[PDB]
This record gives sequence, C-alpha cells and structure tokens, in this order.
Amino acid sequence: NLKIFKGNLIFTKTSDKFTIMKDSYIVVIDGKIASVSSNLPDKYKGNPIIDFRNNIIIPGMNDLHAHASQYKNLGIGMDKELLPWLNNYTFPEEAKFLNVDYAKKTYGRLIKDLIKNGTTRVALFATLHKDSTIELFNMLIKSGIGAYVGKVNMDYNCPDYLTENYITSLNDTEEIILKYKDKSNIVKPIITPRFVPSCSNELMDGLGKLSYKYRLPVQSHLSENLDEIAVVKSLHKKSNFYGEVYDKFGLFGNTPTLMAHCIHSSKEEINLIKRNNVTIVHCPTSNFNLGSGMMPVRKYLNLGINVVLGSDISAGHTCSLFKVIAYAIQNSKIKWQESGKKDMFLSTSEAFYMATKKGGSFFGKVGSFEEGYDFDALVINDSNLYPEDYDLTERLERFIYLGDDRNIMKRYVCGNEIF
Amino acid sequence: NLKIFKGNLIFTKTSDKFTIMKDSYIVVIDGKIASVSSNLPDKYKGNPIIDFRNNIIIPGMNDLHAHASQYKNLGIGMDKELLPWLNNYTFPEEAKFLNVDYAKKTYGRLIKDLIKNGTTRVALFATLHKDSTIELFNMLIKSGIGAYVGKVNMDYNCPDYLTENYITSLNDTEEIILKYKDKSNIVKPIITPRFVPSCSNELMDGLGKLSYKYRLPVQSHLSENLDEIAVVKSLHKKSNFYGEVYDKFGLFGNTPTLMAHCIHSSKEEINLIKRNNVTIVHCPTSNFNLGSGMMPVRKYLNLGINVVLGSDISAGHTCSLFKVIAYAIQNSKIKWQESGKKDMFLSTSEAFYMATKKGGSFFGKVGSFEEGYDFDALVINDSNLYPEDYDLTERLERFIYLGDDRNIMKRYVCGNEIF
Ligand SMILES: Nc1nc2[nH]cnc2c(=O)[nH]1
Ligand SMILES: Nc1nc2[nH]cnc2c(=O)[nH]1
Ligand SMILES: [Fe+3]
Ligand SMILES: [Fe+3]
Repeated sequence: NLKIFKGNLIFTKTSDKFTIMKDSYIVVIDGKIASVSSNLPDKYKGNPIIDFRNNIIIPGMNDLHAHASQYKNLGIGMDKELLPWLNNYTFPEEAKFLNVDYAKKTYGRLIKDLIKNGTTRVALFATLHKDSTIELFNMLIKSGIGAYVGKVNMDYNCPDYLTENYITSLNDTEEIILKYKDKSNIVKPIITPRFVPSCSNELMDGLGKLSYKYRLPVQSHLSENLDEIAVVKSLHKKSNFYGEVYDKFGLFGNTPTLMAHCIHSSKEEINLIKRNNVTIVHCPTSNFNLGSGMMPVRKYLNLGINVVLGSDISAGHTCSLFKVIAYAIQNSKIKWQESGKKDMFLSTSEAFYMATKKGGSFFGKVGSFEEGYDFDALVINDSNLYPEDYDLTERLERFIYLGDDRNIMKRYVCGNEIF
Repeated sequence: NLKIFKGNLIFTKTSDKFTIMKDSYIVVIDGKIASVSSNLPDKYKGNPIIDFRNNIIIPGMNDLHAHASQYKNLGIGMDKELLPWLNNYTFPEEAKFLNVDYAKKTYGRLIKDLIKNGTTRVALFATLHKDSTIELFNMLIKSGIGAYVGKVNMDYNCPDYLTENYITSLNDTEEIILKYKDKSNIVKPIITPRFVPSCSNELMDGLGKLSYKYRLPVQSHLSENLDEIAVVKSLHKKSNFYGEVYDKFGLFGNTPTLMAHCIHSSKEEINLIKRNNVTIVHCPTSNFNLGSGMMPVRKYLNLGINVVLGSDISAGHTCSLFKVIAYAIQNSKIKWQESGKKDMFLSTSEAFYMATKKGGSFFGKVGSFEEGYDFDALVINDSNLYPEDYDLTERLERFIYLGDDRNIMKRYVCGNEIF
C-alpha cells in the first residue's frame, strides 16, 4: 500500500520556524511517511502521483480538548460564567444524550464538522452515558479520524437529571475500556473525571486505579474559573492548590495527562504540572467567551511546560483549530503588551506547532512531515485569496486569518482520505 | 419605484434588545422604508412580493473605520506594535498608491471584499495621494455602497516615499471636497488627518478650517498605542492629553467626528469625548493583532458615549463586521472579568446595535427597519447551520459566531441590490 503526494509542503519540525518545500513529494507506505523530498526518489518512479499542483499541504489539526456532547450549543448561550453556564445550557444539553438516537444524530453532525474543519485527531469529553459514548466510539472508528474518547465521570454535586453513582460509573468506565482498549489503533479510551468539584473521592480513587491498571491517559479541567477554584479548595480543605487533589489520586501525570485551560494556576500548581509532565490545553476562544481570563502562554513555555491547543467546543465557539491558532496568538499579544513587551507573543509557527507536531505527539508520531510519522494531512486550496501575490508562509497565515473550511480540499488520516 | 420584501426580520431599535418579526413585510419606496408589519396592507395586494421565506433579513453592516489602501496586508505583517508596524509594513504599502493602476487593482479587490462581507456603509482612510483617492471615490460611487472617503493628511515626520507638505495637502483636500461635496449622495468626503504624530500644527489648523468651512465630518486615531501617546505628549508638551490636541484645532466634535481605538484614554479625554459628542470607533480585532490593548467599552457606554465598530483592516484581519462584533463581545467579557464582574459585558444586541443602527446613524437614517430609513439590508441564508433547531435570535448569533460570507445571499443599499 503505497501512495505519493506532491505539492507545496508546510510544516513545523520545531516551534521556531516553518519548514517549506515547494513542489515536493511525500511517499506514504502503510499510512506512515517513508520519504519527504523535493525530488521523487528513483525507487518510487512508476507509481501514481497525486499531484496537488500549486495547492498547500499541511499536517492535520490536533484538537486536544472538546466536548463532543455540546455541539448543539455552538455559538449559543454564552451570557454566563463557567459554573452558572453549566447549569443553564450545558448540563441540560448533555442530559439529552440519555437517548442514544439523539446522540447518534448530534455526534454525527459533530464528526462531520470536525472533518470539515480539518481536525484529524481529537481528545473528546462525551457524557456520563455509557451507551451513547459507545456509539461515539463506533462512529469515530467508522469516520477514519483519530481520537481519545472519554465517558465522563461525574457523581458529586451534579443535577438530578445528570448525575451518576460512583459504583456504576466505575463499572461502566472499565466496561468501556475492555471493549475498546485493543479494538482500534487510533480511537482509544481516556480516563475522564469531569473535574474535582464533580467527583467524589470514591470515584477519583477508582479512576486512578483504572488508569494505572490499564495504563491509560487522563483528561480533565484545571483552574479555568475563579469561582470554580474557590469551590475546589472549599471541598478539599487539605489541598494547597487545584492540581494537588488530582495528583493525590494518581490522575496528574503518571500517564499522559491533559489538563484544560489552566488560566489562574498558582506557582506551585505550575511547578507540579511541569514536574509531573502534565500537558496544558490552551483554549483561548473558550477563555474569551466565558470570560474566564487570559492564559500566560509564554510564561508556561519559558518553564518548558507542554502546551497544546483545544477548541473546547460550546464554550469555545468553533471547531476550527485554525481559528483557535489565531485567537491564541491574539491572546498572547495582549499578554505581551501587559508585560511591557517582555513576554514575546506567539509567532505563527509556534501556534501552528502546538496545533500540529506538539498536539499530535499525544496521539503518537503525527503532526509533522518526517519519516515514520502517520500521514495526517490537509490540502489547502487558497485560490480565492490572491495567492499569486504572497509567498507560502504568508499564504498559510492568510488561510488562518482570512480562510475557512471552504479552502480545505482534502483530509487524510494515516494515509487514508477522509470524507 | 416600489418594492416589497418578506422574510424573518431581526433588528435593533435600541441596544438592549432585538426586535424580531417572523414572516413580516417591508415596503420600500424610492429606497426608504414605507412600512414594516407582520401583515401586508391591502393597498399592495397586486404588487409582487420578494419572498425570502425562512431566510433572515437584517440591516447592513456599517464599518466606521478601515484603511482601504491596506487591503493587501490582511492576515500578514502583524508582528509589530503600531509605530514600527507603520514604518515597516503600512507606509511602504501605502506608498505604492502613487501608481493609480495599483490603486485601481487593489481598491477593486477591497470593494468586492466589503460587499461580499455585507458592509453597506464604510468610513475609509485612503492614502495621501490625490489621484488614487479620487479613483476610490469613483469606484465606490460605481459600486453602489455608501461611504465616507478620506484622503490622508500626513506631513510631519513621515518617510520620504510617503510625505507631503501641508500647503499641497490642504490644496488637494479642498480640490477633492469641491469635486464630491454634491456629486454622490451616499459617497462623501471626510477630513482625515492621519493622527497627531504625523500632522503639523499648520496642517491640523488648516484641516479644522476646512471642516468648519464645508461643515464636514472628521475622522482620526486616538490613544491606541502607549508609545504613540508618549510621542504626542512629547510633541505637544503643553497638552494635558491626546484628545486635547485635536480639540485645539477644531478637529474634535465641532462636526460629527470619528476617533478610532481610544484604548488608553485618560479620565479627562473621556469626558471631553462625551462633552464634544465625539464618536469612538471600537476596533477590537486590530487591538488584539497589534497588541495595542483592550478598550473598556462598558466604562464608556455607562458615560453615554457614542460607540461604534470598525474593522480597521490590515491591523484588523477581517472585513467582516460580524467577526468584529464577536471580538468586541469577547473583549468585553475579559474586561468584565477583570472588573470583578462589575462592568457587564456586551450582549449580542448591544454589539449588533453598534454595527447597525448606531454606526448607521453616522451616515444618516440607516441601520434599522423603521419608517423613513434607507433600505440597507442583508439576506442571510443559514441553511448549513441546522436552523430548524434554533429560534431567530439563536440563528443570528450562530451566524455571527460560526457563519461567514457564504451565508450572505443578498445585500441592498438604499433599496438597490448590490452585486
Ligand atoms: N470548559 C468547560 N469546563 C468545564 N468544567 C466542567 N464542566 C465543563 C464544561 O462543560 N466545559
Ligand atoms: N490601526 C492603525 N492606527 C494608525 N494610526 C496611524 N496610522 C494607523 C494605521 O494605519 N492603523
Ligand atoms: Fe472544557
Ligand atoms: Fe486604524
């Protein structure tokens, strides 16, 4: 199974700069990149060449945080702060997933939107419902894209119409794990406690045991809202900071861990994140829409902390990680300005790096056009943006700032075209 | 000329709420709204009905600040704050408008982009060049959209490739004024000193005299960047604040005046703005892109200050005022958070109000569906956004957050369809 793609390649091997290869070739064998060069090796001559001409080829987007079950509230109900917000629109929407048919329907729309926007790998929070989450697993597997799917664990202080017993929660979680742990190579389970204020100690310890037992990655929320933070230290008077409680249960780095937002994290929480090698998911659109605050990304990057990007949909108003890239840069420009121009804002390559190679690394060797990497890619047709007047770097930047899904001509995950 | 439109009408008579009229009629005579009602009067029973069915009809977008000559820099060169950005990217690009053909080509692309995005009235900054600006006037008159066009006055501390002397600057400005202060009814001239840092006392004085003589509106920039502000106090050592400099020369409210950004305005400047009935043009996208800062919109609205929106293109990355609306709201949410939640963020209706009825009032009776107003409108087809699941308010919000020009099916200016 060999495929050869030709076009203008743009990717980031490192965060400081773009690697640009005009009219170059990418040879894919069994879904993985075997060769990337400006000249087609003779050992591959005679093979069909999928020539994308003057179009741009870039790696796919890797969204490390999105709530699949909140798709319907996209662009709606953003007049309340995190906690109040959940109670008014989010919980009522997620509760609807008790019905598997509603789930099939909504997740169907979600998946088509993700692919349409060029998201090739995504870390998703589903709902506490087992059957609907199982349906999401199957639909994702059928779609061809990669993903970490997490049945949501929430048994504490939740609404009567959207709550669960920790005993059932754990049994359902483990049941899901056993069913999908070895099924697909790109759609896998991930331990997903919603967050401290929603999980009892019983639940968290049980989830911690599951993560260890099955060597599974973890995902959850961290220091997104001030009131949220006050609730955590209130329920847990023995903790000095938010992330400490997760760590107490073995859900803070023992295995690859994703922590969303991390806007108001204290110095200690930051050090722990660094120490335990936790990955921070920067969700700028969500931070703006919910009025959560503005994350100091340069400060975290200076400390060597792993930072990726997430759409955090519903809270975040868009599935396009390209739009998330723009907002991350814009958010960083304000941090730069407030710091007296000391904390350099993000360059286009740095944010693009987060979206591709860095985020992709959570899923495996994906996110860059280098030998051995899965071929997750997008073909960008920017013919409506006067491309003739700009170099390749400017064209990618303009696609990011001025373009949209209309410019995405093709999607590939592990060498397979996704429709 | 009589025309009758039917569809779901959404507009804002006031900023606090939307007026929604499902399947209602708008009768237009000679370009102005004759009536707006759920039922069509018997008087027109024989007239054809332009039925837009389930589509949405909203007034056009009124962009109160954009640099027409910067169209080519959209999406690129945003890695520098104001001053160095001007010296390195903007001035060099504007210098090319010495060539009238480059101007016709570039301005042609601009106009198509504005119309495509639903901007029906726009306040534009051209370049200091007389011939190219005259061409812009002519092209806008041909296009059919409304606009205030301003040859840019800049004679102080400007590069050799982009400067003029105040005498010639004033002569060309008056030449243009006499040539267009009657020609078109919706495309008119506006006094345009670029801003204090590049305008001599002689120029500003001469411009204030022209403004008074021909009773013309004024448009400029105000307290957008800290270094810019520092330059003004340094050049005008006796001024108490930036805005005072413009007022000294009669360029601060004697006639309708537009002042863009107003991010770092002092308490005294703000009071002068309210006192002199000056209009603040909020340009959120630009403020993020150049790391200028974040404008405190609620603080100004609480003082009863006039506030409208501008794309500020090039600095701002998009001609879509719908995107600008989203950004203004998001920017306000962060200000709300930093104010301990005391200064409420903008509601969708408030920002929409700025873009329509308020911004429109600067051009005349435009921006709302009420008797007497010019019929500037857009027909939104949101069929790709699962409209069947949302009410009209939600549909509009979803168009603002998730939609784009592809949902803009038709646009009208003064009752005439614009292609
Ligand atoms: N962004 C976000 N944070 C959360 N914390 C708990 N629930 C949620 C949710 O649904 N969205
Ligand atoms: N945003 C912005 N501010 C300015 N101040 C002076 N010139 C400019 C310009 O071109 N853009
Ligand atoms: Fe989230
Ligand atoms: Fe400007």
